[PDB]
Amino acid sequence: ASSGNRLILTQELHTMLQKHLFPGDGKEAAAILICNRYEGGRLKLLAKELILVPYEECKSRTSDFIAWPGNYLEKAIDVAEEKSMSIILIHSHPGGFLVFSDTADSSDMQTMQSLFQGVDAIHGSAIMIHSGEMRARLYREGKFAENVELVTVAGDDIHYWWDDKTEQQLKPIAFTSGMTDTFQKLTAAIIGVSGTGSIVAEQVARLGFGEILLIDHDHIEKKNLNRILNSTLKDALSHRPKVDMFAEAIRCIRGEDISRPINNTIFSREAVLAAANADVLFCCVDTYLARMIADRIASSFLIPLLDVGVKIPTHVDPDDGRKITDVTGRIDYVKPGGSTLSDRLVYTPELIYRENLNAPSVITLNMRAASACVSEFIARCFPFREYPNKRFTRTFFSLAGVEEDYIDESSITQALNTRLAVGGEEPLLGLPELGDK
Amino acid sequence: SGNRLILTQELHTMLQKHLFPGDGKEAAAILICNRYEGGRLKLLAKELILVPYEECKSRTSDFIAWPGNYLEKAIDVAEEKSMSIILIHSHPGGFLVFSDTADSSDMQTMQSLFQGVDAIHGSAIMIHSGEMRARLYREGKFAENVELVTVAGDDIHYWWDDKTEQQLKPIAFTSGMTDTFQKLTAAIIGVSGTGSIVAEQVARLGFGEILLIDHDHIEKKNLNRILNSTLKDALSHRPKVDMFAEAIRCIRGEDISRPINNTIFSREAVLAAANADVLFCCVDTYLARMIADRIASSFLIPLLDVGVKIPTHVDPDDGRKITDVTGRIDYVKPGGSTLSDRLVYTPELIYRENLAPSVITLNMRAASACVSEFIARCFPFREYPNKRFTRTFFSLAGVEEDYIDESSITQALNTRLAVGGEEPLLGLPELGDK
Ligand code: NA
Ligand code: NA
Repeated sequence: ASSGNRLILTQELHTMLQKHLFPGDGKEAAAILICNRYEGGRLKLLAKELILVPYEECKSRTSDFIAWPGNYLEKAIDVAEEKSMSIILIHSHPGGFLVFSDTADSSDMQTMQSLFQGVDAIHGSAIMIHSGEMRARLYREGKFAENVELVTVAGDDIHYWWDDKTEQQLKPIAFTSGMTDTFQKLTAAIIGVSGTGSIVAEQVARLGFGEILLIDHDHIEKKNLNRILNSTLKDALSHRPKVDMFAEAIRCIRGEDISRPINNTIFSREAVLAAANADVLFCCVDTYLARMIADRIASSFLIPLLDVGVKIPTHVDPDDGRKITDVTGRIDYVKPGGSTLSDRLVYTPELIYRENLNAPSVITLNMRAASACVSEFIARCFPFREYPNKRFTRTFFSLAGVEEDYIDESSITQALNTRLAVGGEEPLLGLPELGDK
Repeated sequence: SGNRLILTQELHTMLQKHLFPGDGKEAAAILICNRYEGGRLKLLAKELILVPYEECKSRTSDFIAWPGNYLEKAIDVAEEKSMSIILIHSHPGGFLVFSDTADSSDMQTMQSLFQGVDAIHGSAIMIHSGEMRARLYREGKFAENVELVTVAGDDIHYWWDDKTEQQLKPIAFTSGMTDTFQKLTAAIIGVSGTGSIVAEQVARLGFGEILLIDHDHIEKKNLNRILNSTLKDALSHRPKVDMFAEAIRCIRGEDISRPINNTIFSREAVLAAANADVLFCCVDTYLARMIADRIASSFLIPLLDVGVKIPTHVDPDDGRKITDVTGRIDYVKPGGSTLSDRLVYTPELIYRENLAPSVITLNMRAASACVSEFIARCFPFREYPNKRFTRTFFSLAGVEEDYIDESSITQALNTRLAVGGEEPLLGLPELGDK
C-alpha cells in the first residue's frame, strides 16, 4: 500500500481524453499525456499537459489500429525536454498503432525508445476502454519495464483502476469487504492528530487503510485528554507526542507497521514530502496556514483533500450571561483541478499573515464532524447517495440552529490553478521557506 | 454512593404549582416514594398528596399549620410496602401539624412518620423557581442531606446539595459541565459499534462512574468498529466490557468503569443499570430496547436509544445496491412517551425475535448525536426547545434529517413508572427471584 506506483489524471483531463478516444465511430484514436513526477516513497506520475492527435492527421484509423505522424512525438518531446517530464502515449482500447515519418514507420517498441532518446526519463504507453478505465505500462531506458499498479482519477467520484482487476468482478458497494480491499491498497495522510484528526485517524485505521501517515508536532496533555482518541493519563503526564501515541495505537489495533508518524508541523519539508505520497489528505488542523499548505499539497501532487473544522462561538447575553452563540461544523471536499479551499475563502492571504504575525471544544462535535468527513470519502469512492456527489462538495451544519446546508461545486468560482500537477518543483509549494536552501 | 431524590416532570410541575399558587404564602405537600438501594440510595417519587389550602389553619409567607390527618393518610398509603415519606414545603418551610387536640413540631412529625412506617423519611423545601433541597431522617431523627434532587424532563435538572448561590449554571462544553458529569453515573447497554463510541465519549466527558453491560466479545470481525479494541483482544476473545473498562482505567488513570459481563435481559444487568443517572441503549435488538425502556420508567432514569440501519437491495441492472443509510436517536424522559409508544419495538417483534452492512462512520455519526442530545438537555444550547428534538431521524443517502416533537407522540398508560425493583423485576417473571 506504500510503495505501489501511480498514474494520476485530473478529472478535466480524463474527460477530454475519453471524449477524444471514443468519438462514437468505434475507431481507435491517439493522444499524448505529458506528466511530472513525484519519487519519494513511490513513483507518482502527475498528468500536466494533454496533446490530442487530430483524427484527420492520422494516415488511417480503424477499429483495431491507427497510424499517426512522428511529428507528434516531437511535439511531446518539445514540451517535456526542459523539465525531463514523462511522456505517456494513450490509445483507444485495442491499442494497436504505429508512428510514421516520411521515410519510415516505427513500431510501439521503437517509438518508446525514440521517446527515451529525446527525453531521459520514464515514459509509458496506456490504453483506455470506452467506460474510461485505463491501464498503463512503463518503459525504463526506452524498454518495457513494469505495469502501473494504479491509474486513478479523483473527480466528483473517485476512480481506482487497478492492474490486478478481475474481468467479471463488479465494483464493490460501500461498507463491504470490497471497500476494505480497496482501502488496504491506499495511503491516507492525517494532518493534525487533533480533536477531529484523532477521530479521522481512528476511522481510517479501522476502515483498513494500508498506510496511515500522521503529521503533528503537538503532544498529549491533561487539557486534551477529553478529546484525543487512544490518549491516556500516562501519555499526558509525560507529554508524549501525539503522532507517536497514535502510531503505537494503530500498530496495536491493526497488528502491523502501517502507521508513519511525522513529528513536525505540516509547514515543513519533512511533512510535505511525506504527505505527497498519500492517496488522500485529511486536514484537521485549525489554522489558516495549515489549510493553505494542505491545499497546495493537494493541487501540486493531485491528491483528493478533505478539510474539516468545527466552531463553538460564545457571547455574553446581558440577561443570562455567557451564552453559546452557535455550534457549527464544516466539511470541504477538494478534487484536483476543482475549486480549492482558497477559492472557497476557507483562508485568505490576510488571515494567514495576521495569524503568523501574532473557545470551547467537545468530543461530541468533533465526532459529528469527523464522522461526516470520512463518510464523504466513502461516498465518493463508493457512491450510495440519491444525489450526485458533486452536490455535497461543501457541507455546513449547525447543532444549535439544527440545520444542514450543502454547496455544489458548480456554484464555486475557480481562480487560475498554477500549481496543479507541478509536484515537488522548488521552491516546494511555491513557498521559499520550504525551498531547498 | 451519592443518594438521590428523583421526581417525574409531571409530579414536579404539579408540586411547584401547589407550593407557589401566587399569593406568596407557604403551602404543604407529601411525596410518597419507592426506593432502590443499590450502590446509592434512590428515592423514586410515586404519589403526591397535596394539602388543600382551605383545610390549613394558617398560611403565611413564612409559616403553615396544616392538619395531621394527611400525615395519617400518607402513612396508610406507605404502610404496605414501607414507602418513604417526604414532607415538602414552600421555600421558607416553617410548619406545624395540628390534630383536633394537639400540635406537633417538625421534629415530632418526623418521629411520627417513623413510628407509622419503619423506613427512611425526609423533609424537603422548594423555592419559587422550582429548585429543591431535601434532608433524610433515619429512625425519625435527622440524618443526612440529599446529595441530588433531579427532574429529567424535556430539560434535565440537577439540584445539588453543595450548590453555591452566586454560582450560575454552567453552559455546555465547559469545565462546569465536567463538574456535573463527575458526580453522575452513566450506563452503556451494549459496547457495540455505537455503544463503544458512546462509552468513549462518556469517559472523556468526565462521567464519575460508567457501567458497561454486554455479553459479547472482541473478534476479528468487529475490530473495524469497537473503539479501544486491539488484535490481541480479538485473539483472546476478550469480553467487550472487560476490554473497555480497562481502557477507561488507563484513559482516566482511575478505575471508574464497572464491567457487567451479561446480557441486559438478566437480573445482574437490570440491577446494575438501575443505579445509573442516564441510560444509553446501543443494542440492536427489540428485546434489549424493551428492557432499557422498562428500566428507565421503573427507576426514573432518562434514556437515550440509538440505532442505525443500512438496508440493501438487488437492483436488476447494477445488482446489489445500498437502499438507504439511516440513523435514529430517541430521548425518553420518565413519564414521557416511551420507546414502545414510538413503535421502536412491539410485542410481536420481540416474540418473533426470540422464537445489512455496518461501518464506523455511520456508528460514529449516530453515537455523537446521541451523546450531544444528553448535553443539550442538561445544558441547553439550541435555538428551539429541546422538546422539539425528542426523536431524530437522519438519512445519509437521501441527505435529509427530521426531528419529531414529544407532543406528536401519543402515550399509553404508564403503570411501571417509579415502581423500582418490584418483583417480578420489570414485570417479567423470567427476571423474578424464584
Ligand atoms: Na480548475
Ligand atoms: Na406519560
